[PDB]
Amino acid sequence: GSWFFGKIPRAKAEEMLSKQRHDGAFLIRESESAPGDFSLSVKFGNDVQHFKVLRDGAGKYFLWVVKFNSLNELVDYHRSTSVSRNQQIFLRDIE
Repeated sequence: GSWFFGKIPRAKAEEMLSKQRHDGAFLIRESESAPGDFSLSVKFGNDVQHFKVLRDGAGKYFLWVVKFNSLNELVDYHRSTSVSRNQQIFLRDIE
């Protein structure tokens, strides 16, 4: 399951992830018109929830609190740690 999709629409990201069989199924998309402005599109339960990945300076990526140097480091941290702080919900690969 290949997670990175360079720059595709918000409606096309919601259509592909709602069809997927896996709980936690995600893709990281770039926002349409804004360069270097990312969004983690991740299915939590049944709804595809778009958490904004902001950039601090050079090569840095922060959505939750602490910054993550690469987009692969942002994925592998929240694959075991929770994004939504109540029930534990993690990042799983697409079909």
